[PDB]
Amino acid sequence: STQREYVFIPITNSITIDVKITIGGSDHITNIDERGIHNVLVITGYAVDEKNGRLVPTLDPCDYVKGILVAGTPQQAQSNDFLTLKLPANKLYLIRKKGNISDDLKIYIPYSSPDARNSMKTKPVSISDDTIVNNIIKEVFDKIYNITQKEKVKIEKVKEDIKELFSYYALEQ
Amino acid sequence: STQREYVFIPITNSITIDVKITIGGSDHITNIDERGIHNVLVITGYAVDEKNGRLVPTLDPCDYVKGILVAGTPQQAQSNDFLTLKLPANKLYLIRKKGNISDDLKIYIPYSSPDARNSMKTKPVSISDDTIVNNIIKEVFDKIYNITQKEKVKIEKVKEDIKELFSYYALEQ
Amino acid sequence: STQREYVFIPITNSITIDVKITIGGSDHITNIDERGIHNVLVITGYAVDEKNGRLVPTLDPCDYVKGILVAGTPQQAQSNDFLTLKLPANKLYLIRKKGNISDDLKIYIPYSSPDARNSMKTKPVSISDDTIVNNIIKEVFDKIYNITQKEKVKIEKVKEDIKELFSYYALEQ
Amino acid sequence: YEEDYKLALEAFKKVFNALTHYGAKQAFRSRARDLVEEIYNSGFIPTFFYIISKAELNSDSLDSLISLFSSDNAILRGSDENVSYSAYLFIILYYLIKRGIIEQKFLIQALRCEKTRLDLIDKLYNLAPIISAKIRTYLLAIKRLSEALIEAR
Amino acid sequence: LYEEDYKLALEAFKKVFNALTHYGAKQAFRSRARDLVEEIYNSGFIPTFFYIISKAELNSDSLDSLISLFSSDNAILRGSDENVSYSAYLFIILYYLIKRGIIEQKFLIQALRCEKTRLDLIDKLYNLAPIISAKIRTYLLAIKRLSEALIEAR
Amino acid sequence: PYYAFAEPFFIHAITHLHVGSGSSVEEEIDLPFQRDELGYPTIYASSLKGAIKSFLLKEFPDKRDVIYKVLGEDENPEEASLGTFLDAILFAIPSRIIEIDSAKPYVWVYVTTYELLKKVKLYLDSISQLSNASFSNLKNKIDTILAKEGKNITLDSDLKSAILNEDFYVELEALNNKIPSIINAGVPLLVLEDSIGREVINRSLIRVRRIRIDRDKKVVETGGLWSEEYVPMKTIFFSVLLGKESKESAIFASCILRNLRYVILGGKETIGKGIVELRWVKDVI
Amino acid sequence: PYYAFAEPFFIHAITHLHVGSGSSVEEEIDLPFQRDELGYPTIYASSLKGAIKSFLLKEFPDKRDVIYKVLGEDENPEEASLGTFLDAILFAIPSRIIEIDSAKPYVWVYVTTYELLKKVKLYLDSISQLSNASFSNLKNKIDTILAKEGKNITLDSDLKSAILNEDFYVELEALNNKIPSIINAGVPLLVLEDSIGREVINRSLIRVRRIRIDRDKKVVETGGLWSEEYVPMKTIFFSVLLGKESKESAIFASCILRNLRYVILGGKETIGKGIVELRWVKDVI
Amino acid sequence: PYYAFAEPFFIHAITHLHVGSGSSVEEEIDLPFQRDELGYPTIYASSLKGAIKSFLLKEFPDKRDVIYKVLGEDENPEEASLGTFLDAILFAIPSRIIEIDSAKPYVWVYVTTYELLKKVKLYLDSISQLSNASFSNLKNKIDTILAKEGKNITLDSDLKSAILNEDFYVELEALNNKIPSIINAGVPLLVLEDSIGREVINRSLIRVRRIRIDRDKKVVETGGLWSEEYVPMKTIFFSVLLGKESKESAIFASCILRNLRYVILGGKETIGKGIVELRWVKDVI
Repeated sequence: STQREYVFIPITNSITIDVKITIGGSDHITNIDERGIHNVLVITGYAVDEKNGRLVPTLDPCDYVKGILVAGTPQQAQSNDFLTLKLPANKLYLIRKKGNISDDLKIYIPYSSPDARNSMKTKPVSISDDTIVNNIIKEVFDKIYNITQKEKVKIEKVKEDIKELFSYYALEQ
Repeated sequence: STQREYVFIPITNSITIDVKITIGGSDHITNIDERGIHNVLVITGYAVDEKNGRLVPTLDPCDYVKGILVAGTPQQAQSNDFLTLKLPANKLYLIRKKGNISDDLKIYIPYSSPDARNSMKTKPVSISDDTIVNNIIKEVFDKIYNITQKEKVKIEKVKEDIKELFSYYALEQ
Repeated sequence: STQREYVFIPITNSITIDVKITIGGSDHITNIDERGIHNVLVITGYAVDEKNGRLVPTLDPCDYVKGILVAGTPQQAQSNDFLTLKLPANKLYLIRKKGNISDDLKIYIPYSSPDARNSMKTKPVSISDDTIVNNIIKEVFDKIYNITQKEKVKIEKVKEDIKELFSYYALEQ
Repeated sequence: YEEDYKLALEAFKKVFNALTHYGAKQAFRSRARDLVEEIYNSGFIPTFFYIISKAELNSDSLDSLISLFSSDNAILRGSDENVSYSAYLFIILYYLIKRGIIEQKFLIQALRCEKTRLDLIDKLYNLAPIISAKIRTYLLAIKRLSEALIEAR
Repeated sequence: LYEEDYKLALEAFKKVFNALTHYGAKQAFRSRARDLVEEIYNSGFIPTFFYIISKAELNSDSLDSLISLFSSDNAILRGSDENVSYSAYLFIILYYLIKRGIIEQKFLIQALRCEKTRLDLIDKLYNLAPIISAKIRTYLLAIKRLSEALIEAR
Repeated sequence: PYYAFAEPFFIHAITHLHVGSGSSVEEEIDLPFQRDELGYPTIYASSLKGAIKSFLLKEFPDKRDVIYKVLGEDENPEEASLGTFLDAILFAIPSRIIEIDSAKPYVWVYVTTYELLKKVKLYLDSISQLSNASFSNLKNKIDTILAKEGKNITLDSDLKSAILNEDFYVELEALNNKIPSIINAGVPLLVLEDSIGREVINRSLIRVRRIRIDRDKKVVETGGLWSEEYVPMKTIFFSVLLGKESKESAIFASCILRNLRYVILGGKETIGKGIVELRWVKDVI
Repeated sequence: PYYAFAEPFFIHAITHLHVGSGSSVEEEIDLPFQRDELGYPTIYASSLKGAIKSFLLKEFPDKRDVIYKVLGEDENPEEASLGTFLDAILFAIPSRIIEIDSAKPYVWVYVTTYELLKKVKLYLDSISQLSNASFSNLKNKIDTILAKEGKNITLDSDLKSAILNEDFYVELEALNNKIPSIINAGVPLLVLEDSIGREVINRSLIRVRRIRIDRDKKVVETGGLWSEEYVPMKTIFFSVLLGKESKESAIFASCILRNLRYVILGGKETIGKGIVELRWVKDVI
Repeated sequence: PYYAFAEPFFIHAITHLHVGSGSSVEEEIDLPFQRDELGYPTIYASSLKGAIKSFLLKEFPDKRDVIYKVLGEDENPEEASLGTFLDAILFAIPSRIIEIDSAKPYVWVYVTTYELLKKVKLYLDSISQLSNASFSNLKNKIDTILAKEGKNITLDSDLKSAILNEDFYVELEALNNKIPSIINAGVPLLVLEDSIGREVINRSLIRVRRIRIDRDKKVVETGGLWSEEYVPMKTIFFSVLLGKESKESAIFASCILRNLRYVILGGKETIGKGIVELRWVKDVI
């Protein structure tokens, strides 16, 4: 089918890659072109555990994590801490859409156990954090979208929209 | 990080000019933008001492001290009687806000240990003092902003409102 | 006040500068920069007499003397020739009008007497003969401003406007 | 806005007086209704050539028009056809003068002697799509003053 | 402010309603009251005024029957059904400029006779165009309502 | 004095307002706005305090006791309050304007009357004796305007003639020659006679009909028609917050009042009829 | 955090729309369009809500309880609704253009005024403060257009001269030639000065006379003629949808709002006068 | 789906068409044609519905109740109609041509522009969401054409040049490969830029002066000379007939809309104007 992986962008230390794969082919969903990000994915009903950044399934529809859909296999090393779904395009909850998709996908998201140890509690926390955006600009986007620092001088723009688009929910523990 | 500090405006000696320094560049917080004084900072829970003018940390929220923000560093003659602190923009108590602030401020405030020998008793102090309004505009409003005693200024506004806005609570001991 | 005089564009050589030093001030009537020549003056009812480029008054409205009226006084010599005319600048027929004139303009025009020797039968003289087309710029245009023949690649257009704008009549007798 | 309705009042006032005979009036009333719809259907340039040809502007009629720009007691000479078309031609030129579409000095020295009339018509042709956009409300105002102030035949 | 304009609308209408002998002229007036009031406030006053006079076909005994209607109550409007209706609405507009002192009654009555002065009337109304359009609104809107109510089909 | 300070503010309607009053007035409105003794829209002190107190308890849930001490402690505890709101007084209502070129052209203008400006002056005099931050820069402006009472006035604009709300022609006179305007919006402020102003103001009030539709046949129900009245966007109400001398009010006036920019007053919030803006006349002066 | 979610959206008309009269002021048109406080066309949120509500109660029959939560019950309300609509400000209207000269000729253009962009900035600023959202992308755009106020400007294209709606001549400055369009359109947007914009906009409105013919004579009925006012196709309004935390607001914002693209507003639906498209600002950026 | 059936169609003028917009101050033709929001001719859906409804009521005298449900009652309308018409967009107008730069001679040609097609894309995109019905065969022809915007193209021809309506020169670029004749006829279809198309289409309208002669003396009456404006025979308008499910919409779509071939629109019926042909998109491929 089409192995597209979902890497969320919170303010996290382990958030850098946790992946050993990239495009591989010649396809993508999220793009940056002289207007900002496009087709950002949003998974609702989940939260982030910043300790080992990963989606933890709650049942609260208010809990959501905005992240990008990068093309690539789920790093093909662990392959067990990743939830795998074969979904149509009309099932995606996309943000800032540009153009429709291949209508049948294969999503790989970093998924963790519900962890019934402690009661859940989530804090809405944005990613303004100028001390941390210049990190992910280097880490997540550039490694994937080198196109930023190659011919796409609009670097402040992709720096402008990160602080405005992605706003995840975290457990903060 | 940028360096600024806070010179208050009492009818009091020892604050002719304390900052010892001026902008260095051309970035400030407080202004005189042809319509009065803009972005006046106020610090509550702090009272002033006539003797060697500086702010003493009362615990009463009713007590306060009004002054202005100048970009620089302390006197560099004692350098310890100054509480330095890094704080964002929205955290500041500001009067007559005209513009936005850098969200990154390092402020030096004239400070002293409470000197608990005598009990504290603050009193409302207005600085009208028609003869005294002249001396400090001589001492700061021109030693910080040369253009006041130059081509453009409204005497019937600015040579009035220092007496009209700036007020504080003084120990009167 | 603003002294101005008339010098036009015939085939003749007596029109080389025909009038001594310009005003010395930065004011002129005619632009030369973007669309070639601008604000070319057109005087009706006069011919150039194929030599001694002065304007004998005819009566028919068909006779043109298209030229660049500029700031100056005639020859600093005998005033036996020039019109010495004052008008509020809303009473001189310009063509290719540009940035508007607003004041009264005292102007001098190379006027000859009717010269009632015989009949005056005007002969329309169009401009051609590329060798003089540059000579005209070489003897007139390059000096009136000196911002031409020195820094202009727009010399090409000044070669064309002469053979496109200025076209007049002459007695040739 | 209604500047062009005021402009159409000054113009019609000049025409209404320069047309002495009352049969010449009733002819201009015919021109005002027909020549506004012909600029709609046929366009400005075809209608202008039609106007300027039935006007029969030699030089005698050119002075009557050129003076009428300035004086308010000039009078159009000719018969009902010629004067009405010459009046409507002035109606049009009055608009292009009072709207900076043509330099009045140019338009007056063009109407005068021999050949700059061809220069005018050449210039008027290059401004054709601009003119036919701006004169619609003006000629339509002239058409209504004509039908109001001039009785039928 | 305009409390006496619903009164004025009743005397002006009752005049027009009676100088419209032919039934098809009343119906034609009812068509003018609806339509002409809605161009004055979309197209403007004088653009609609020009349209009114151009269709009114003045310069007749009609133009003098108007002068009589200002005072008399036995005057009649004769002409095309489309003419009497458009001219009866010109009365309505002029009847207001008189009774409200926007235009001097003596000027208007002699400008409706002297051919040379009519152009000065249209020239006067052009400068009073903003002032007039504001005041006649309540008056014309009332005329519109009276038409739809009183002018009925047989 | 136990009114140590007073903090006047302008209530600026970001959206239309509807503070309801039952069915107290006649005109044709079933759900009219809150009136005053002479017929202009006002916001009662109960509705203005309750709305700001219902707000600001969700906004600053940690400071609930600071607000309870100042604004009432709605629970069964009945310690006396420390803060009082005065009824919000209509200061200026927006009006459509057609001026006869008369100007740099405007499409809308602020309109006041002399009745409305007397009550504002009444509020302004009454607190000058305790406000040692004396706002005479504003109180004087109303005094000069009230001196020119008896004719239509334009404060800073130079129009001399205009058409307000498509129905009323007025001729305007400069104050004397010039004076700074109160509302810093680049909009003139007209002060009309009380007779003419009451018509121009009543024409800016929004009186709509509203409909309940039979969802199956898409037609209006029987008696599913009613009428309401809104106060337009950009309208300006002026009120004062009086505070007794205490330590909670020092926090309230410093920590809480600085952060009130937008609140929600009145009803019909589903229609988006309550977003209003407070402007705290201590910085706009 | 006063509002859980905040959803600004544009309202592009696919067909001419007509939201009914509503008001009480008598007017020349028989069935006029809903007016603003500045006189521009607008959509009262009471009409946005009722139309969008009944649309969702059809297209999402299974989520009929999430809609009753966010948009209020119908027959017997126990509780206030959670979602709010703001009145739809007119953002841009189409106007036919006779472009004097340029490389690319144009047949029509979007016309907006500075007064309208100020109302949008008022919505954006207040909604920004009353929520977690921050529409800095729009706000940075509109705050650059509002800096050039008092001067006709074309947003991106190069026109310098034009005749709008066959009657108004304007000369246009260029703003930056780098700032991107507000909406997705190759058609330029002219930000007219509010005075000339009011007249240019009144020309774009569609006044229409309609009749009811007697079936047995094929003539107009007795007094069966009336006038009617439509807003053109391609007209862009601007409103905001707001909501408070309820666990149904999160579902509303997730499914309901992310599957809303076409709705039928207003009346005269049997003649196709209601079809409209919603473009959420989350997407048009 | 919002609509049970969605039936787009084309309206082919068999004779000259005249749907009146009534006389108006700013027209200069006494009886003009119904115009668009950007100048082109159009048929208001109120004209379509009333003309078609009156036709059906006498052609199908037993299906009264089926027509009254879908098109609304006439005596006592206790509910809304279930069927909607959309304003007929001008699809293509017959233009006269001078076939230069070719030897295959045409006398006339169909001319359309890109803005006219964009309004047809909008009608198709919208109703493809408010109904399950898709029109990919039509939506993909139109979108293939719209890709070649900024250029005059001819679909089923090899022309390379033409002089349309005696005045307008066009340099046509044939389409990439071919399009199967959207409007099936041997005559080709040109898609022009709208700057040229505006003039070409306006020159293609038919404006006719008529008179009235006195009944006894054979002379024209006083002022009995007026002008009219027709749309040329063989013109094509695009519209849609939408319907909600009622068990009568099913019959309407299945029994009435397949026997609707020739109806009579507009006025001037005794001059043979207004005979027109409906060609449903569902069977036009």
